[PDB]
Amino acid sequence: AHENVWFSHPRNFGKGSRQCRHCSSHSGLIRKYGLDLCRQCFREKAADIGFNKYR
Amino acid sequence: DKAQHIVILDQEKYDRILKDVPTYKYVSVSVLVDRLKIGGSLARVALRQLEEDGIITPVLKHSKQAIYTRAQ
Amino acid sequence: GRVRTKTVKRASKVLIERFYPKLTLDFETNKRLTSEIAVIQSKRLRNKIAGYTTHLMKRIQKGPVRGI
Amino acid sequence: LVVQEQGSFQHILRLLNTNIDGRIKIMYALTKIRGVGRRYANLVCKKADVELTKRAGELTQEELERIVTIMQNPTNYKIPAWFLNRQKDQVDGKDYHVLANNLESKLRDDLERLKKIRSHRGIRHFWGLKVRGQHTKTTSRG
Amino acid sequence: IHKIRITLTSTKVKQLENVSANIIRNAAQYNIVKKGPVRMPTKVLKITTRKTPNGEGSKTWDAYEMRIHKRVIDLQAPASTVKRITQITIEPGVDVEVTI
Amino acid sequence: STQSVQTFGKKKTATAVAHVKAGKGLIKINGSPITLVQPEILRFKVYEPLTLVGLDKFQGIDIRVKVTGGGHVSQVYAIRQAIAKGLVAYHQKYVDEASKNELKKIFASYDKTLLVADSRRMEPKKFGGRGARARFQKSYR
Amino acid sequence: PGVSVRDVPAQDFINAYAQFLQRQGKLEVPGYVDIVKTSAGNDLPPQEAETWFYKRAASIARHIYLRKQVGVGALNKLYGGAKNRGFRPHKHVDASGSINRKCVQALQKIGVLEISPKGGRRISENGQRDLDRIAAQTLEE
Amino acid sequence: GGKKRKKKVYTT
Amino acid sequence: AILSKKKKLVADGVFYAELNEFFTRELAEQGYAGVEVRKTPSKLEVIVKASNTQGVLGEQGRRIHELTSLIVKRFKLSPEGIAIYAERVEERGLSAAVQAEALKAKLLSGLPIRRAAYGVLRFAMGAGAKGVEVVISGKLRAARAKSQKYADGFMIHSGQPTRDF
Amino acid sequence: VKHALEIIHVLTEQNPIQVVVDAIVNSGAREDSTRRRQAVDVSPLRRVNQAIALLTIGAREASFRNIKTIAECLAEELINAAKGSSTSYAIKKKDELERVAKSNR
RNA sequence: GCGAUAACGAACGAGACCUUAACCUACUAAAUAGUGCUGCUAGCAUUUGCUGGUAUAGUCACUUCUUAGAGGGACUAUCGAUUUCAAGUCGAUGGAAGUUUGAGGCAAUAACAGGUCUGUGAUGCCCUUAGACGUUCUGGGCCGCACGCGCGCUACACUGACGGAGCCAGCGAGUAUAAGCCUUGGCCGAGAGGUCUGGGAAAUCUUGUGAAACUCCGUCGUGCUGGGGAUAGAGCAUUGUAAUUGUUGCUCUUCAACGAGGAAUUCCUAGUAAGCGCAAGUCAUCAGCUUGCGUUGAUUACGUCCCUGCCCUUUGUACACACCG
Ligand SMILES: [Zn+2]
Repeated sequence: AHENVWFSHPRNFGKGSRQCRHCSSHSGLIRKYGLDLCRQCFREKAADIGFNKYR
Repeated sequence: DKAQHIVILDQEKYDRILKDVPTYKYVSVSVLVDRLKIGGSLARVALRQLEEDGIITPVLKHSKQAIYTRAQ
Repeated sequence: GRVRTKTVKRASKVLIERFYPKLTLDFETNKRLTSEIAVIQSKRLRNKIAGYTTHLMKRIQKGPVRGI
Repeated sequence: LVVQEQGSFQHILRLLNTNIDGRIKIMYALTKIRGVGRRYANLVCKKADVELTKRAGELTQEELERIVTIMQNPTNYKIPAWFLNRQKDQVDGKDYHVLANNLESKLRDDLERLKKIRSHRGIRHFWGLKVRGQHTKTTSRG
Repeated sequence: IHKIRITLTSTKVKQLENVSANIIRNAAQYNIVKKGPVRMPTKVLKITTRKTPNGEGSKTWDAYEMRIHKRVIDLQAPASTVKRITQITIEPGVDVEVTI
Repeated sequence: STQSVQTFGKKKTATAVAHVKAGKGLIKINGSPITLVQPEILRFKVYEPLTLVGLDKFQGIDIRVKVTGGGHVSQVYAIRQAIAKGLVAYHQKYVDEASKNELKKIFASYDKTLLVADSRRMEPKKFGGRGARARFQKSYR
Repeated sequence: PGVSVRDVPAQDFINAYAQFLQRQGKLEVPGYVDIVKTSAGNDLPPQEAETWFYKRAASIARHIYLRKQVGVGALNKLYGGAKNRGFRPHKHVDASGSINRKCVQALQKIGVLEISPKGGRRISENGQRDLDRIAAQTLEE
Repeated sequence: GGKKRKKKVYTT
Repeated sequence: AILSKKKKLVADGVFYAELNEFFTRELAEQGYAGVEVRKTPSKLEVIVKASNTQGVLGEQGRRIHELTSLIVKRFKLSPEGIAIYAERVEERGLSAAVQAEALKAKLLSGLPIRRAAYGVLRFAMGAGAKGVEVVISGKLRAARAKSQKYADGFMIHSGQPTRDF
Repeated sequence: VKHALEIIHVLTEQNPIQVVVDAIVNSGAREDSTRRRQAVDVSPLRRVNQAIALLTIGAREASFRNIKTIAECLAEELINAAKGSSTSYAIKKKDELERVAKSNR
């Protein structure tokens, strides 16, 4: 049947199992502390989250 | 084999050692290796035996530097 | 090197102009006085002002100096 | 101590199955055979109850006999099967610590069975390429 | 008499110190004993990421830090008082929790 | 409490806390004599708080140290510095300030580290290079 | 004034305790001490192969003696070295677990170590005396 | 630009 | 759900970032200046500062109630678990977000770039700012992009005081 | 270095501290040249530091592929440089530096 | 900055600033830190001592050590000399601190047709949009190997390999109806690893992360040899739906180049280089990679414009796409 084949491959334990919260890209994600933001999106949102540059 | 040292001890090694080792200011291991053409572990066992003997007395001990002086 | 910038120098000049009798020739007493006189917002800047003021005072004793 | 040998200068340069020099400890001497390493040589000398401090020439007929027996009959002298090259065989499923030239013969047998079925590992062996999936773009110009 | 524990964390030092002094004042209008405050070592959440949104240029990195400060105070007091002692201190930026 | 002082001593990150209370000449390292800790060479650095001044300053005092951190050489240096500080503080609050002045003169005439702790720290590692100052190799074309 | 394990160099202490415990002959030396290897990150068996287990047992027993409530994992990490990983860089790897377990269990049956509360093995009341008396002989020399 | 993605041929 | 303190604080920051993104994308044409959530025993207090407070609370408060429902059934909190309010900005010319939104709105209407830039600068100075700067970048009047700067007053660039002022 | 001091004392009759001090003060070349190179006269501290540097080098490259251990090579180098004889790696370099440097004047 | 002055008064940058490292036995408090005392104990010795153990009730004391907030502390302080006596500079004494105290974050105006449309539900235009250049499924490729180049790791041995013994840091990270996190203890197997329990949402447990270099005592003994660990066969596991093109881990065997590197060229001034590991990111599995951290810890300057460049003035110019003219 159609619905049995669609999206059947298991998307856990991989790059395709995770995505950015903001833009849903699979590349360069930051998973530390459950951030789940790709590194560019985190560079944009760090001030909002509470991450600041000191040294 | 450029070095070509002694591997086992015979009567003449015994005689040479006991005619020449008292006449050395210093022996460590390589002293005997150099001016006896003897091998390393053989030099070591010979030095220990003669250190129980009254021909060489240790000056200081180390697991990689034997130091012996004249019997006097 | 340690060359004093314009902020500390002008601060010291105005301290000497406006409170000369109070200022002394001692760096510690000058520290406690410059804490009371001016409202520097940093310990380091306060110290630099007070010390350069002490140096200026120790120069002024040997005759007037042009600028104050 | 030291042995004061005379009339028995051990310089027997021909030895067990391979022209092993008799001026070195027996442990690393058995390694000279094609099929024995330092680990296996040490274990075989331990089971042969031969002290690991005398050169190979010091050894005599009974010791050589025992060394041969261990080397060709490992599943008789309390040698664990996990210690032997050429474990459970692709013929009878048995353990065979293969020694000299029959070792290369078994190697050719493996090559022949791979090439006969036309397997990728056998094909890369036939060409002469690395079979363990290593990159050969750059680090193969030797 | 119970073993009520108050533990509170924040990212801002000054607000946390003000609210801790506030709970001290609130327990000081009564006479609740004050074993703390005790100061846990601060947590520094460090993220090092590449500045460039691509892969070109000199290799430069940003070191973002989030700082977390935790404090504990042990209050021995009847279970009624600590409820108000805590729920009247809702100063923003400080998350406070109560455990026996 | 009868007669006790508490001093520390530091090096790279190695920290030694001393416990010099009144005793019988007992000088120990974590519960072992000064005559051995781990090494065989650097024992004389911790012998220095003794040989410079003589053993008689320790007649009635017993010293304990809880060195923790750093490495072997760092611990040895921290221990001997802490021993010197503890002896000086004992002479300060119990024995004699003139005595401690003579002792610290001996130390400072031998080694300023005995009283003045070394204030050196590993400079942080910077991106773009393996070390604090070392850099990744540059490849022009 | 007596003497204990802390007053002696480690080398000779473990030497004497190992040789003595070998002299007794009651320690259950495993039947595999000739085949097996000390560590997965090791390349050769112990050279003094007929009595190495007694050396290891003496060292382990002293290691509990100086501490309290240690386990098999801690000793495995203590006796693990630096693997020679080939072209790749070095790394710490844990030692053999079966060897250490059998060693501590044999030390149990000789009554030298006891099963401590909530994990680990302390030293037995009689083991303290055994080690202390065996240490007192070396220091008399 | 990715060799200008072309037309594609059909076998079915 | 047991989040750690590290994870709790990080998730709180991400929640604030998402909520600000949402209010920017929903209250764009009301001079949205910012939001601040007050964590309390039951009702986290949400305040949204906008230039046009009547843009929200449109027709008896429709807007805020439907935004409240939006947030509660997106983030799955108690319907009585939050509270949303709105306070007018005390000085719009002192708000960078308000000035930027007004500038954007003027550009879409069709007003020329120079006049809108100077309008923003003079509004900021009339508010009481010690300095103000507007930079407009892109294809300005032509197919070749350029950046046009407008400055009035004073402006610091390096050091901590930028983060403060 | 402690095995050194020991081995020199077993061989020498003087104090090995004196042996090394004399070797170092006699292993510092006096004429060396800077750019042809205009030969100039070397400073004290520099003569000292090349003395120690050459002694350690000579020992190090004698100990490469040699059964004679590192402290033993050091001892022989120190003995040969202590006597002033051209049998030490430093003393032969002390020959070459002046031998070249004189031509450079 | 002192000063000079057709200027005068300003502004940004620099400096200040902020973060961090170093000092405080001087405030404030630690049952998630420690030191003691006092109980209940053990081995030695019996002098009441030396080593330890346990008691979050002993309804014990305290804050040197550790933690963190409030502050203090250097300002070149004092002194000796040179300088337009001016801004400074060199030495000493004091000191934790005397290069801007060390280390960083931040960082002007003007620009580049520098990179990114492959971070983006950031985008104009062009293209395509149902046999789709949307999306999804199976399988393969990005790893393919006469060959050239860059960043690296391991090495070429005795200042060394091993084998036992000593077992010394610091920065961090961690989950619960998982699809499972750090994992301690107990028990099996040589090991990889397996299993039964326990602790930890964490200064509480993992963890003192007993790291590795390093120290000692032994075997080897100058040689491609016990140096070096490629390539290759057999076997045991682990992750994963799937290990063949070996994922990785472990055992036996095979034992290749390489004996210090040409013309060239990179990095570096003190707790720095070099050595050595460790943690975190990528992560189902996989670190020879980066980002940090500590352990051991140097030789040589502390100058110069020869080379490569940079800044300021004068000067020439037929250059301005600016001498790659
Ligand atoms: Zn993103």
